[PDB]
Amino acid sequence: GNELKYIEEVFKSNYIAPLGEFVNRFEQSVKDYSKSENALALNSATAALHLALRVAGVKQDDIVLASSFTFIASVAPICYLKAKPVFIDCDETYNIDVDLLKLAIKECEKKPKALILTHLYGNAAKMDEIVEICKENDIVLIEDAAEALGSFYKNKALGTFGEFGVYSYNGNKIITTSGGGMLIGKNKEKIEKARFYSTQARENCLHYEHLDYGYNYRLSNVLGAIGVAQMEVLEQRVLKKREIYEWYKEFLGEYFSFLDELENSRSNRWLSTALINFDKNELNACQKDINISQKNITLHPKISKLIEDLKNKQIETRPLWKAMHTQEVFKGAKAYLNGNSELFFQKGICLPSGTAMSKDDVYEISKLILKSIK
Amino acid sequence: GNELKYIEEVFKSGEFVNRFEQSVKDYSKSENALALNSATAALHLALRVAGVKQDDIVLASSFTFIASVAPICYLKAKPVFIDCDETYNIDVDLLKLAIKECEKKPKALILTHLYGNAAKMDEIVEICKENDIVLIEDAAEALGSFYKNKALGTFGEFGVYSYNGNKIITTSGGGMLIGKNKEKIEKARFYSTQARENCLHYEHLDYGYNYRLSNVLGAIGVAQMEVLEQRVLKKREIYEWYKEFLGEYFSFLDELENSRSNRWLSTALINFDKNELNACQKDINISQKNITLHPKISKLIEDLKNKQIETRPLWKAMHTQEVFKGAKAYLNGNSELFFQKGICLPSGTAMSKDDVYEISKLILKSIK
Repeated sequence: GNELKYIEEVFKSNYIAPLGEFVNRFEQSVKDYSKSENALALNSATAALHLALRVAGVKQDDIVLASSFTFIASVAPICYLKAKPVFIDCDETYNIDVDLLKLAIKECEKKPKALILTHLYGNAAKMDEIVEICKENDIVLIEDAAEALGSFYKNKALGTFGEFGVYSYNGNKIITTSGGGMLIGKNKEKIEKARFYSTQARENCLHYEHLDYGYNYRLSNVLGAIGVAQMEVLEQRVLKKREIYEWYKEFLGEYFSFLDELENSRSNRWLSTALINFDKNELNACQKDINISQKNITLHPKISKLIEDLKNKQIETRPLWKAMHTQEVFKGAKAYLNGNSELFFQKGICLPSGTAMSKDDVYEISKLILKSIK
Repeated sequence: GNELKYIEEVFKSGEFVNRFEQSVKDYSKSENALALNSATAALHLALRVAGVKQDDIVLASSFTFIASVAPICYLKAKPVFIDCDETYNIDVDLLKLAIKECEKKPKALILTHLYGNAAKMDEIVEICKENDIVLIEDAAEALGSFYKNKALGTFGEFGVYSYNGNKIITTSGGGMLIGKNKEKIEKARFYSTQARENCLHYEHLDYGYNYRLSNVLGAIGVAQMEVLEQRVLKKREIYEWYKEFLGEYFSFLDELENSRSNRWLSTALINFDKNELNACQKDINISQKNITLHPKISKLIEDLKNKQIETRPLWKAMHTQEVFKGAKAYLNGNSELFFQKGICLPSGTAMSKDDVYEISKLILKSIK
């Protein structure tokens, strides 16, 4: 990667070059790749979502639809604005279920202002249906594509379907090497309003004049440099991720279920995932609405053992996301369940997916996993 | 400058984020440090861990940068701005008056140490203690500044440091939250990473943010801390050179006795005398206010710009900003006076005595 090279350039030419050179190049690279006409490099994907919600007009007490089977970072922005989240279970793609979504919009006494749709693990959600549903209901679509950069739906890049899209670049570890998020959107004015907010809402004056208040969300040039370096190898990395996914499927497909991506869609498989002792006939066990209360979810015996054994072999595997509708933080919020995300947590396993891995690495891991489940 | 060296190490493989926090603790003597994305984020978390809730009152410096007070808005708390004294910081009497007149007890005070200058800490610390007001020091521009040999930022329950100026887009980024209570600081740390419970899976009792600094920027922060003292000393030299060459027509207000301003940015006042201080005492319901720069200041800025030399007006007080329309502010007329007669001068540490002299020459020619 050109990370070091680019960072050296930042330091060396800082004294003479145009402002935010690499931030500008980072945004352009994302536009070229996604085909979005607007891009804003920010501190994180959470910050991108926060600005999207705000420029979309979300206010305290407004209703915002969201995926239950996701990472809290995708929905916390709803709390920042003191809006109310309504969670929806997922389907066979790991994303928001069409049926449950329609049911929720219908039974909502107050019409939701927007929907934050997560493309979990890089998988595309059923976009044609969801896009239409949001259009027919005057709901702003905000795509949480934090882990879906490189994923496509019918030759269209995830993130370009809604009014706003958000990409992330450095995984979910508590501390990472780099950081940053990119907010993209259809409306130039709205994206530029967000740009305005990302730098403390300064009016164009000789001194500091403020008609509104903003934030400190603008990405730095050093991280923008890393972003350009990462975008340069994105495609190659996505192909490698899918190679890794296909190898796992090849070595474990007998005992684990690897749910297919939508036809005419290309999941970036940013993280390989699989389900043990699973059958599609287990999906949609129920269809009920609830008021959230905390609940633990018991891991399938083979999964907890799998995680433990591979751990003693120095291989890191993890359970899938724990649905928001089971989290204490969202106690009292409305949620629609079909039982799918809890089943996925129960039988799911998240596998090592670093692109530096060779087929042998993926093979040794697969052998250890097979040895553990039998 | 170890930036590249450290960054290179980062790539060859949060080591540096931890080191960055340690370096701040070693420098400031604080027992707790938390590396974040920005100073604004640091202030945000300080206010939250402090217990500030919607509609609570938070006292704050009027003569400051909005980044310092936006956090109050984030929590939907109500700001009460206070004018400054001769240090550029919150005036002691206006602070007491504001406290005496508050409908209810303010939860906290965000005290800015403007341009690195120390505020009257013995008095303010006492005032906050006696009134049970959480003191949060906005030392964004004051890292390296001291009050009676004690580092600014370590007097309040919470302190905040920034590292890369306010250019709309900077090379690096970062902020540091320090504090006296380990538990409060660790709660902030908990919040800075999406409020994750320490479990294999993701469990949440509360919601948090993505405010944690990256390892790359942490490495840069370490490099910056290692040369901070050398920088401060140079900033102070530069300040003295300006006073030496411009002292005749510009006033360079002294730092508090026994204190040490890091003079991160050299500022001066034209045609000014201590006698015009505290000229307009009153409190208002904030309304946007346009303040015309002193003729010579606006001209000075224009002339230097023609010479490719950047200078800027001083901060425009919050009590004159439209965004805070309606909010209360206790004034004495100082921050507005400083705005009309003030100038922020080039303060790069790479500047030699000759460079400052030449810049001073152009200035003297501008004001003739």
